[PDB]
Amino acid sequence: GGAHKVRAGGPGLERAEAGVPAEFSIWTREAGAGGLAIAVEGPSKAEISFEDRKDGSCGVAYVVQEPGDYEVSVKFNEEHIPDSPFVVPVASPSG
Amino acid sequence: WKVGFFKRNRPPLEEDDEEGE
Amino acid sequence: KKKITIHDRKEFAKFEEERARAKWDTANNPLYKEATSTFTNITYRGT
Repeated sequence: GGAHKVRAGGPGLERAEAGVPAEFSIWTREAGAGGLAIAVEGPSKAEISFEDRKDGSCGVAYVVQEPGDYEVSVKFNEEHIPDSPFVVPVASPSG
Repeated sequence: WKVGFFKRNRPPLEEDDEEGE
Repeated sequence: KKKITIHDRKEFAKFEEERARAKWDTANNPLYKEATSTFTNITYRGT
């Protein structure tokens, strides 16, 4: 495993928009063997989707309908990574 | 794996006595 | 550290044929506290 060597960052984990695919990235396959587990919290629905990348990274994303402050928890091998949970509010339509 | 594997199963459920130790 | 986790990849495929049927919760659950059990390298390739 290596919940420490876990990668975590993205323009969606900081915040996003209501009704707008919130993207992000969490890489940790190099850290070592281990299963991925995360808690996606939010006062609205949420459709997860794994999209590939040119570098082969792993940027997952999800859309939300409730405008306001939502939040997605984060866990590796079932281990809350430092600074958890990750607070992530939804801003208003880019405008 | 690690503590994960058994408590890893997200599905909140544990009727059998929790082994651990 | 390169298989012990994958070994748990098939335990799930069966653990479902074990209890069969299915299970889920929502509606009466305002906060969508869902999760994502992704397995190393999902169906689609990457490396």
